[PDB]
Amino acid sequence: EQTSFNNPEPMTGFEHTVTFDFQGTKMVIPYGYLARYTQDNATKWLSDTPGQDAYSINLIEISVYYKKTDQGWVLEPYNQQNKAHFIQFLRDGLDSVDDIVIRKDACSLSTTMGERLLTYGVKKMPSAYPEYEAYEDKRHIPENPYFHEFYYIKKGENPAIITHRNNRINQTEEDSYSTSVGSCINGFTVQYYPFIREKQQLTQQELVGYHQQVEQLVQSFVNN
Ligand code: NA
Repeated sequence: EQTSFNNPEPMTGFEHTVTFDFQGTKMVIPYGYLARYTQDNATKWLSDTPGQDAYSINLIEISVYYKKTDQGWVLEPYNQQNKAHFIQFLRDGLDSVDDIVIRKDACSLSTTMGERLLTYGVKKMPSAYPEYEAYEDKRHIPENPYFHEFYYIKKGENPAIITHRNNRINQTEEDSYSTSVGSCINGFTVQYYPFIREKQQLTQQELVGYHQQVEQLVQSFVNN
């Protein structure tokens, strides 16, 4: 197989697509979601290669810019309005651009994760979305009064586990929350650390909202 970077810098991110193949299963991705697959300060972008039906891969790593709006947070491909955020990201990773890793594998999220959490002393709490079970870990650590973690677990056809935790361990430090998401969407595994520049505690609505956008996005790639 041969790689090509024949596409221009995007204006919207939707002007071209690239076709990928996971052992026969195709995914067609608007090229603005592929900022890591570029050359020369994001002036040459990955393109379908003549004579090759698809890029045969084991994983795809898309990159999305996340942005606050009046209607929530939204995810964007590279475009002329947000490009400076991607340029910073490509230099040192230090901007509001998240990576989402897509593979094609059988789901291995536990259908009994919540039961396990209960056995560990993590407690169930009310959920804003009935299809998610919510849990809060407030277990006591004498040396770490800041220990605090949340889980939001979805089952169904496309299960997901969202973990949101305070990374602060001392008193001079500030609160610094981070998030992990593991999920299975339409036969794919989709794993990511969203909101990478946010240190503030995020609500269930912010976290589930992001994941709903990711589910729609990944599904749009196999609608083609
Ligand atoms: Na690659």
